[PDB]
Amino acid sequence: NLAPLPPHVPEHLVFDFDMYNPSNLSAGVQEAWAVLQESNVPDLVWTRCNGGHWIATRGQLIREAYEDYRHFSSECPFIPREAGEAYDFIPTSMDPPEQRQFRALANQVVGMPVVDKLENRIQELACSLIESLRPQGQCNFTEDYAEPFPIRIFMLLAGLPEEDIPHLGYLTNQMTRPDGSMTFAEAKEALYDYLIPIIEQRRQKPGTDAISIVANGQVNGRPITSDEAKRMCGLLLVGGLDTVVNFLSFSMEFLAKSPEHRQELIERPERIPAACEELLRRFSLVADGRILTSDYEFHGVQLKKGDQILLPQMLSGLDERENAAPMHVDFSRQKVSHTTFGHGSHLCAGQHLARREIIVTLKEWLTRIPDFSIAPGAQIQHKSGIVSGVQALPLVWDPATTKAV
Ligand code: HEM
Ligand SMILES: CC1(C)[C@@H]2CC[C@@]1(C)C(=O)C2
Ligand SMILES: [K+]
Ligand SMILES: [K+]
Repeated sequence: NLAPLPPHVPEHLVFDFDMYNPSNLSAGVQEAWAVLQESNVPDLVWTRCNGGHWIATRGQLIREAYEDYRHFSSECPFIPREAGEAYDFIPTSMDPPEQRQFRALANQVVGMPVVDKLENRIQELACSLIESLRPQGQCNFTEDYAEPFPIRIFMLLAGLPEEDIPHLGYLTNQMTRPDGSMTFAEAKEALYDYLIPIIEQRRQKPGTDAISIVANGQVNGRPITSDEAKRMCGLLLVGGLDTVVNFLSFSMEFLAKSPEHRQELIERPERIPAACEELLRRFSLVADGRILTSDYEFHGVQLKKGDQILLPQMLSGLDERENAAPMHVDFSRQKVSHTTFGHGSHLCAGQHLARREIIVTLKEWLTRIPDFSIAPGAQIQHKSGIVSGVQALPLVWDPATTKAV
């Protein structure tokens, strides 16, 4: 299902990669995307899939483009174009300098200070979920930990009821890995109709939750509007429910297959942060992009005003030009080069929360359940989109080899 090749695109640059269903998905999603970095593929290519768009395949190009917001605007950051145009989240649908005052407020609510605020709840919940699973000797990790652990901490941070998780998660999934059951526009308006009354309630009677803080915050000297508060809160939801949730499954799938990597962390837990970095590199999972604000020649390639370009955050750290043996997980890498949390002005505002959830998960899981594996004969299926994911991760273990703390 290819869109007609636009007249300005040389055919030697054509490579029909489908970011929502890559040909090589069975081998793993990161492997499926890494075909873009084989010798037969140029640095910057055009796919006719999903409406037609560019893809930069090298970390150097991806970083350069994310840095140069003048040519590569965030106004339409999603593929396909209908999704990008509908996408109005704050601050991600804005360029500098407009982005600035909204970013400060985002950081107030999901940045470092809030991690330090919630540290104990994060630790408490991980221990609680894991201890509860430990004597079963089995679990479906996606639904049993990967989802409830980060999502409940986010609902806690946002003061929203856990009753709304299955609903919210669904709409959020629709914006990252669409079912086809609803357009991006449908999903957004569903999420907005959920948020709107809550925000109004909380502008009238301010709480201490993230939503109250955003909705009563200040930008450009004035009160934030109800619409703006909604557009920021919408993004916070997506980040809360469809990032770390997916990442945790990739990591745990890997660890289920590598006993030596597990023991490495169990014996020297001070290496856990560096290991988190490496896993974030190897199992990077995000791919959005930008839109050309004008005709622009970029590394020898003529880009036209209005062209969309996908700038896969996932690819930079997999680029062999940035990391030798990129598909190998190596906790001792002197430098873990990646752009897993993005690059430029829109660098992830929630990355400290994310790292915290990852590091707590690694430590607390391996403490109690050091020895586990994927269920016998189970086939693990990855899914691809703006944020990549795992359909299910059946794990098994002998409870005799586990340990309560
Ligand atoms: C493994 C976990 C995560 C990954 C890989 C990730 C990745 C990213 C990336 C690549 C961007 C930049 C998008 C762009 O440049 O267009 C971004 C932005 C953002 N993310 Fe994260 N994210 C994660 C977790 C979270 C969490 C838990 C939150 C909490 C709500 C969050 C909140 C945000 C916000 C608010 C922005 C916008 C910052 C701005 O536009 O100035 N993220 N994220
Ligand atoms: C691309 C992202 C990972 C980043 C945070 C959530 C996400 C889906 C966005 O809309 C911005
Ligand atoms: K390439
Ligand atoms: K838009």
